[PDB]
Formats: sequence, structure tokens, C-alpha cells
Amino acid sequence: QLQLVESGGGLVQPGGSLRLSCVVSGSDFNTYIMGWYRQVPGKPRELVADITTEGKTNYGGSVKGRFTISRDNAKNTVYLQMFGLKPEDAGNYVCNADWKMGAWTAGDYGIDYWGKGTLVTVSSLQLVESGGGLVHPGGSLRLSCAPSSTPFNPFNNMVGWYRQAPGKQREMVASIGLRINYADSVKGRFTISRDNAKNTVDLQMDSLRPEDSATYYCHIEYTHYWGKGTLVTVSSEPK
Amino acid sequence: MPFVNKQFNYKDPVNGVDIAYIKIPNAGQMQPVKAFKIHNKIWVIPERDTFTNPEEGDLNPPPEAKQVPVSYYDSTYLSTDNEKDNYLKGVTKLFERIYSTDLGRMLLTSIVRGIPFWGGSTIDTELKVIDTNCINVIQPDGSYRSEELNLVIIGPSADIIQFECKSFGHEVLNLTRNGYGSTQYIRFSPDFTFGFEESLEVDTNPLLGAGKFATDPAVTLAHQLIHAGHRLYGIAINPNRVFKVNTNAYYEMSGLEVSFEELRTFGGHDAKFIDSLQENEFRLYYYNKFKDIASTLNKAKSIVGTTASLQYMKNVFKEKYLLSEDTSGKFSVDKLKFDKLYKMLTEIYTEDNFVKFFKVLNAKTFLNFDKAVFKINIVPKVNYTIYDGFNLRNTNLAANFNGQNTEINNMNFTKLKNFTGLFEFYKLLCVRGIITSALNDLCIKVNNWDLFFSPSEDNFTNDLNKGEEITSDTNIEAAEENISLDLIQQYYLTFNFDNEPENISIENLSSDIIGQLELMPNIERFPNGKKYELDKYTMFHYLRAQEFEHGKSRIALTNSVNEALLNPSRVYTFFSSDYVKKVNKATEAAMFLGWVEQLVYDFTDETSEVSTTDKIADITIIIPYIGPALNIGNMLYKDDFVGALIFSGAVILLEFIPEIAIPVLGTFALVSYIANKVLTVQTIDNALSKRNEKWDEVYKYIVTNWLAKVNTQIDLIRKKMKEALENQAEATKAIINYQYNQYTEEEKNNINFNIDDLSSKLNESINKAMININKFLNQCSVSYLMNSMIPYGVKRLEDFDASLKDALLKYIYDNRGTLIGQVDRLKDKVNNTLSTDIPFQLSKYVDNQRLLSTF
Amino acid sequence: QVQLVESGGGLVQVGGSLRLSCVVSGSDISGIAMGWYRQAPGKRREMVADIFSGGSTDYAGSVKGRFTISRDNAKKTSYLQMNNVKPEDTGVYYCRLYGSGDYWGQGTQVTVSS
Repeated sequence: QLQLVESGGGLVQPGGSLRLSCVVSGSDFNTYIMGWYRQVPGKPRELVADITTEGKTNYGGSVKGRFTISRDNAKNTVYLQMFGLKPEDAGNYVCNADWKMGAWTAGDYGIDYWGKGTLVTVSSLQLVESGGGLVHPGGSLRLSCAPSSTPFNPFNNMVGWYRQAPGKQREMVASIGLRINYADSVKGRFTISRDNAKNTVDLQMDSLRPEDSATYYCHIEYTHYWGKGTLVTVSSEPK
Repeated sequence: MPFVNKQFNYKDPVNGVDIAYIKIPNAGQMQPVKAFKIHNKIWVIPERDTFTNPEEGDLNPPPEAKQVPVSYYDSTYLSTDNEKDNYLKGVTKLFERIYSTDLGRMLLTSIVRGIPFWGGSTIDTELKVIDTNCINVIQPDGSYRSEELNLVIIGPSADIIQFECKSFGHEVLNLTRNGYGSTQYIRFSPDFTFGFEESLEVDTNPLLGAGKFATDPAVTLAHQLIHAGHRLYGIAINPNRVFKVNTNAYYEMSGLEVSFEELRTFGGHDAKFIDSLQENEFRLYYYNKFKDIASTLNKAKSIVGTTASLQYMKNVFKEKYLLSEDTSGKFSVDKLKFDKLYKMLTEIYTEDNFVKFFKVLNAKTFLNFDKAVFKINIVPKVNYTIYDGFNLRNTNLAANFNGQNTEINNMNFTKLKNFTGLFEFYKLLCVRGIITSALNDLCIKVNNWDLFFSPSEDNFTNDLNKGEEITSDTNIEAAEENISLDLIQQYYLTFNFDNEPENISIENLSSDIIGQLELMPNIERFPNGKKYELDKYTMFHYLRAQEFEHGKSRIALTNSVNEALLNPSRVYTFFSSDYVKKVNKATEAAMFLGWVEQLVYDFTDETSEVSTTDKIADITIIIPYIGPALNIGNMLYKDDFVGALIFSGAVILLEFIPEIAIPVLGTFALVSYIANKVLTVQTIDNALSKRNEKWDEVYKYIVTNWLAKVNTQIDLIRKKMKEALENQAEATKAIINYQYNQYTEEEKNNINFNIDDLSSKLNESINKAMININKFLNQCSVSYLMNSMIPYGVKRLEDFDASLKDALLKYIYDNRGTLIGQVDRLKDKVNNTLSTDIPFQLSKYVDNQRLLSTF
Repeated sequence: QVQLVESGGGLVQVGGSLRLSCVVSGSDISGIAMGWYRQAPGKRREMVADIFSGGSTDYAGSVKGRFTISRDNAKKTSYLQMNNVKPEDTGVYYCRLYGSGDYWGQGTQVTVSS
């Protein structure tokens, strides 16, 4: 089984440049059809470029000569050189390892390889979070969020903590407003609270489990106000 | 090992072998059409079907609307080369998906083995092809060869989503139902699919998505392939066998056409609508038709129109029908091999079992009628895979059937116009004005497929009152337990995946192959627009009152159904008057987010209420607001509903009370055998075993009646409650959004409201409510079974026991000579066995962990 | 044991009508399909009409509209009404009970005469 790790994404200005790279762990990298796909939330992956085992290249209809895909077999790396970036190019750029099997490709069966991606953003109140980290199972962490107004301070309104692990939809962990609500998986273990002096909404997490592992986000309910996230990893040492 | 072992493109050059222009049987003179042989005996024709039926050449909507819930027309679909290429790849991908399952591998192998019988001679000793089970294959040089084939997939006719299995008939032979079989033509499109509503799954999947889910086209194709399987083995059920419905009452569908063949093919609960007496008649009938095939092979002394030998062709049919052949070459039907083959084709190969292998969301019953049409495209791997369909592994679409959710996966589903209009087919239900007041009637149109399924009593037959002769011959059945996944694996292991029949050389048919499609029963239109004057508000009025259309005014909720029906700006809610007041109040921008917060709490609280009870047999919870949501029992108030339910039980839910008619049970007559102890004793044992079967037969019959007549009613109420909840969420959202949009652009910028967030939270609450409602309605359905149907069976069964006991005791006395040395032990045995009921176990008759865990 | 006994048949003028009958003994016919078949010399025996316990019927294409099959579960009988008979109809007719055995009537000649 292959692991694929993309790099090179970031914030780019309209008209600007980027160079994406992906390093593949495994063997017979030169056996694979390497590709770059763009994905935006709530939408399918979309081919940007791909390259055959023989170096033959193919590009999406929107590229129009602006990007170049290339592969280096001795380094197990695929590259996507990008120029003249547009707002339409924004998205998660995910590298794909596919191959032929008979009349179909492994992609068609569904068994091909995909990386987590490298995010590409194109430029034109906000919550900050913290307190995440790596803990053993049974351990403890305290998550914290604060904002960085008039006529209202919506931070005063109901606020929720959420969880998202790669490949899985986001879920609420706890909310605090007139009521305090907890996900069923978390009841008795986590405690959400407010600190008026400190101006924070906090999430105390005890008896942590491997399955708690996820990036946790703070949110003002029924709005578009979201924090960037904070990695939480619950794991025992490899031994 | 892949089913399709070649990549096919529409513009690939012809080779006369698996890419060719072909001609198929036809009434007039069809032109050759480009076709692809995607597997031995199976072709694809990426053309709209304007050929197979000469009365069906036009691709426009018909003059008379088809009497179906969803239809779709587009004369230009599948007219270009690129569409035909995409059509072909969609179909081949779907075959690979079906084949990738153990069950589909077995079905497709059966289809390839199921060559139409060589019954085309009328000479008693001769094997001959029937020409309408062939095609002409044009060669690259412009000559042609004729070939046999089992299956063609072709594009749809004018109604693009009317999928079905067609075949050419015979002047004397009814090939799809006499055991011969015939080449099957499936009209099918991979480019569209149906949308359906589903709420049953919220307990296992509480984050189940809102709105419609899409049927996986693999299930749909598998459904048509299962029909093709029945028809190739000549064991289709005659389409004149339909499950007839009552249509007279205001709450009943105007009409509904569902064939026995369809119920069978669906499997699951639907197939159990057919009673044992009819089931067994079918099976015995097809058995005899298979015997005739064996006989015809024994009488065959010659074969014409091929170089293939007589031994070869007899052997093809030995394998097809799984005949036994003794060392002298004589064919016979083994009863046990026949029962296995027939059970596999009819009970293992079912839509319900395909759904289990695909692990997809699907309608659980034909009564969960399709509600919408979607354009789809399954060819790109980013959209759909052979192993996962839409629910792509390691993505957000992997869980909760999210890939099939048309709102979550909206890039994969474009909702099309349904050409069946919302009230194209309807009843007009009017509350007499005086009931409301003299004031005008309150009349609403109700879509046909929103009405109740009320099956005709003629559908349920039995021979319970029929006496029975008991002999020393045990004549005792085996258990015959329900199709388990383990059982399927055991069929799988037996299965012959080895040597398909060959593509043999046959002599050239005529250039035009003349054929006419199988004659079908004519179907009379059901009546339409029928008007009912009523003396009460119906559930349909209560539900309609909860709806609203496009407008500019602020909608307001009201606790009055009457007000709502009369004013397009007023929407009925069964929520509390405090909710009405809170949701309707003018709310300033500074308190908006607190107001939405509270409404979501109140919406959740109201819809999550559950009352516990100990005062009702087999019902331990009650959801009180079902009362005022749907005017259940015509009591407008929850207190009235909780009390009424305690007072009358589950019957208050029903739109109609079923007849459950169990006659005096036929009595047993015992053959006497003087001078033979063992046979006389056997006859007593046989009596008792058959008595045990009698209890099982009565219970099985009652369950069939209940599934069809009662559980269907509860399922529909369950669906209307989900609609009612959705209606309340949409109304509350429209009001909240209206209020937000009155704010200044500064306030909105500060508030930064995300109506999607609210939709999500309300959808979550609806799921939680439906968990409770499904559990409750389930309990009511089983309680009604337990307490209002089964006891009529029990009383008749105890009567029977009592009579049998007297019969057996008299028999022991009348034979006490013979029984000498055995009289007292047999007395006790008779007395013990017949002094206690055989307990009803629901798990024995129905498989659904939903209805079983209520038990 | 199971016996099917046919009666009727014989000579009939072209275009005429004829009824064949069969009585089943040794078995109830409730829940079991029945049918009529025919076999002309040198030819394969062919189904002509079928009738299921609940009364639904099936016909060979070429006798539909001319022949009617009927049954009576109470009397354990079946009949085949033959109207507008044609030379193609001549042969030996057989009633059948589609039960767990081979249950056939004796065979009765129908000859259509111009």
C-alpha cells in the first residue's frame, strides 16, 4: 500500500505562481499513472493533470497551457508547475496513483491511491483556538478559543466545538448557549465552559481515546464564523 | 475474471465478432444498428428503442399520460456518438459492479447458461432453434452471419426511465412462462436514475442526510436482469397475475398495477404478499414444465440448422435446467435439484438481496414509490466506482449513504422535470363546508401515489378449511428457512462458473428476422379526479395545511388547519401555541441569533417528546403529537390521541380495518391399518406433526395478510410523519430567513447568518424524531398483529387441536387391539402435545431486525 | 391414486363447437393448475390452454379467442370449450393436473371435418 504526501500549496495571488510536489512511498512508482486532482468542499475530485507511465501528459479543459505536470521516477515524485493562478483554481490539490487492470483502471474499481492533498487558496472578526497536542489514551487536554465589535458581539451568542478527521464529515462535540449539549460519544468525559474574564470558550477533555483524534474547531452557531482548528492526537507510544 | 474483458468505445471499428452492426427480430424491416458483445451471449445496442415495437417509434410525450408516478421524455437523448459512447461505458461499468458481488456473479452466470430452448420444430423428435432468439451479425465485408444470444441491453423508448424486459413471442408457444425461455431485450439507461425518500435508517444512521436519495442504477439493472433470468428459464409469472387493489374509498389509490412477477423479483417483504397456496401452485406448475423439457430431450433423435451435435445440444439443456441423466442417456427432473434451482432463480436472485450485497440505500418496498428523476453520470471514476457505486470509500461520501444523497452529493445529481404532473392523477377530497361552519367545501387534490394501498380480498387464498387424509406415509415437510447470507454462500460454492455454452455456428436466417413482441394483457386506465364529500378533516387535509408555495409575505404558523387551508400565507403547525407565538414575533437583529437558538431547542423538544406507557399490550411508548400532526382517529388533540390509543389500541392508526378470515380448520381423517402396529403408530405421529405444520401454516398466512393490509398502512403514516416534520422545518426556516432579510446590510454583516447551519440542525432533529416515531409505529404494527389478528388464528387452531385430540383418542380406542401394548403411551403423547399452543414466533415468518426486535 | 378421465370429443364440422371435459379423482384440485394439451400425428405435444386454481388463464396464441378453458374446484373438473374449430385443431387432446406427479387424462381424439 502506498502513501502519498503532497506539498507546495499555500495562499497565492490571482496571476501568481505555485509548484506542487508529491512524494510517494512504496515501490514501482513508475508503474503508476500519477495525477493531480482539485477538490472543493461538497464537490467531486476533478482532474487537473495526469501523466502516464511513459511520461505522456493530459490536462483539464481549464488549464489551457498554464500548468505543467512532470514526474521523476528516481525520486518517486510528481510535480505540478502552475502559472497564472485564477480564483477558479482554488481547492485542495490531491495526488492520485492509478494503474490499468484489464479494461478498467484501479480508479474505476475504486482501489487506487489518494493523498490528503495540499490546499490552494487564491486571495481577493475571526476565532482563534489552542490547547491541542499529543496525549496518551486516558490522558487530558484543554482546548481554548477566543475571538480576535459593534453593534453586536456575536461571540456572546451560542458557540460550539466541532471535530473532523480526514475523510470523514465534521461533527459537533459540544455547544454552550442557554443549554450545554454534548455528543453522545463524549458525555461524562468532556466539559465545555465559558470564562468571561478571559473571554474564552474552553473544552476540557479527559479520558481521551484514539477515536477522539481529530482537528477540533470552534464556531459561532448558525453563522459562518469558524476557527482554523487545532490538531488533537490521542495515541500510545509505538512500542 | 472480469465480466467485460475488453475496453469498448462507440467509435471502435466493426469486426463482425464483438463489435458489429446487427439486426434483431422486427415487425417490419429495421436497419442494422451498431452493437457491442460485452460478454458471451450478451449484447448492448446504444440506441433508443424505436425498433422492437412498431407502435413505439415516436420519442415524444404520448397523448395520454402514462399512469406512473415518475416519467421523463427527451427526444434528443442518446442521439449523438458521444452519448452512445458514454451509454455503453455506463452499462459495461454496471455489469462489472453486479459481477463483482457473489450474487451478481451467480445471476450473470445463470443468464449466460440460460440459452432459449431449441423448441422451434413441431416434429416430435427434432431439436431446432427458434429464430426470434437470434440476431443477424453483419461482417466487415457486408455479408452477415446469424447468432444465438440471451440478452440485449438497449436504450429506452420515449419514456426514458421506463425500464423493462421485452421479448419476441411465438404463434403457439408462451416462451417466457412455459419453461423454454427466449432472448431478452432490456430497455435501460445508465444516464438517469430515480429519487426516493427514506427515513427507516435513522436509527442505525442518525446523521442520514435530508431530502431525496438516488437509487443506485446497479440495483435497477440487477432488477431487470432478475426478470431476464426468470424469462430466459421460461418461469416468469404471467402478467395477468396482478395484486389487485380496492379503489372505491376516498383514502384509496385510484389504481395501482403491480404484478406478481414484480413482487417476486423485489423479494423481501413484498414477495411475502403472495400466500403459500399460490406460491406452491406456481412451483408445481414450473416443475411440470421442466419435466416436459426433459421428456422432449428424451424424444429428440435429430438436430437441424447447425453443425453442433445432438449430444452437445442435449447437454446444454441438461446443464441449463440442471437435469439428471442416468447411464443410459435418459433425462429426468430431480425434485430436490429443481426446488434448489427454482428457489435460486426466484428467492435468491431478488432486488432485496442485491441491495444487501451492494450495501446501498434503496426503497424497501415497491410501495415506497419513486418521487423524482435525476440526470447522472457514473462513468467518471470521481463520480462512481465499480466497488462502491456513489459512496466512495475514504471520502465524506463513504458513510451514511452520503454518496446517494442528492443534496449532499449534488454535483452528481441534476433534478429533472417529472413529466407526470403533481396532480395529473389524483382524487379530490373535500370537507363538507358545514363541518367547518354553509361555508364553501374545503377541497384538496391528492396525488394518486400519496393515497393508501388497500389490497383486494381476492388476493389472499388458502385451503385452510380443506380436510386432510393422514396416512402412515410421513408426508412431513422440512423447515425451508429464509434465504440467509450463509445459504447464499452455500449456493455460491455449488455454482458452476466453469464452461459457458459455446457460440455455435447456425445456418443463416433470413436477412430480416420477422418477430412480434410477446402479446401483453391490455390495461384499462384507472379513473381520475374522483370527488369525495367528507364529514371530517382527513390526514391529507392536515398534511396539505402544512405546506406553502412561493411568495413575498412573511409566512405565519397557526394552530388552525382551517385557517391554513384558506390562506396561502398561513401554515398549520401541530407544535404548541407558545412555539407559534415565538416563531411569529417580530425579532430585532440583536436578538436574532438567540431567537434561532431557542427555536431550534423548541423544535427539537417538541419533536423529541416520547411518553412511556404500561397500559397497552406490545406498545410501551407513545409519540403524542402524531395525533394533531395527522388528525389520527379524528381527535384533534394529543391528549385525545394518547387516551384514544390507550382505550382502543393500534386500530386507531388505521385508515381501514382488515378482514382476517380464518375458517373452521379442515379436520384430519386417519387411515386405519389393522394388523400393522408400526403403520398405525406412524399415522398417529403423522397426525401430530401435520398438526404442528397447521399452526405454522395459519400463522404464515396471517402474517402475509398483516404485511400487506396493515403494515403497509403504518408505513404510509410513517412516511407522512416525515413529510409533516419536513414541512414544519421548511416553514420555520422560511420565517427565520424572512426575518433575517428585514435587517440592514450592517446587521446582516455582523450576524453573518448561515441558513445551511440551521437546515442541518433541524434535519438532525427530524432524524432524532423519526427514530422515535419509527420505533413507535413499529410497535403499533406488531401490536396490531399480535392482538387483533393472530388470536383469530389461535382460536381456530385450538378448536382444531380439540377436535384432533378427540379424533386421535377415538382412533387409539378403535385400534386398541392393534395397539395392544401401546395404548397408554400414545394417550399421554396425544394429550400432552395437544394441550398447549404452539407459540407464535414472528422471527419465523419475517426477516427484518426492525420488526423482530419489537417482538 | 390420481386419475384424470376425459369425456367428449369426436368428429366436428369446421367452424363448429365442441366441449371436452375431464374429472379428477383421487386428488383435490384446489391450489393446483390444470391445462389442456394436444398432439397431432408425428408432432410434438403442445399446451393449448392453462387455468390456475384462482381462475386465471393462459392460451396458445393460435387458439386465443376461439378456445376457453374453465375449471370447478368443488366438482374437481376442467373443460375446454372449442369454438370456430379449424383443420389445424385436429389431434389427440389431453387434460393435465400440474401436481407432484405425471397426471394426464387418457387422450381424446378431436377430428375437424370439412
